[PDB]
Amino acid sequence: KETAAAKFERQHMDSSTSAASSSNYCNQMMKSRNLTKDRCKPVNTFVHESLADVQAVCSQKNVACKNGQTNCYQSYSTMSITDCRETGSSKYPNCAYKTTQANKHIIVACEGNPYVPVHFDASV
Repeated sequence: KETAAAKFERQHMDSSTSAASSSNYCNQMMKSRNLTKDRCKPVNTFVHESLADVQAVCSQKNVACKNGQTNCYQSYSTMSITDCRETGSSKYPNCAYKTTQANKHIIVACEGNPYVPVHFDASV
């Protein structure tokens, strides 16, 4: 089955664009990454950076995750991100999202050897 690291990449990485290019970014990406296939995922963030720059966060500033786990890390630098969250009209299978551009630090949980992101915790 898909590894947690691979699921993080599929759900949260978009190295192919530097920012969201239109209000339809989230609608299209949530669909394309299969985040709407079984239900409308309510919120999701995409990170417009290289994979290595995001994986490097696992050696940056340790901080406890929202859920209390101690394997979370905050990036030293801000990153280009897109916040996706459902619009009021979103209704499966016609999932619909508001796209919001931002430049924020990210917080990720890390596991494994290599020690890499497995969960996107927050933009801050």
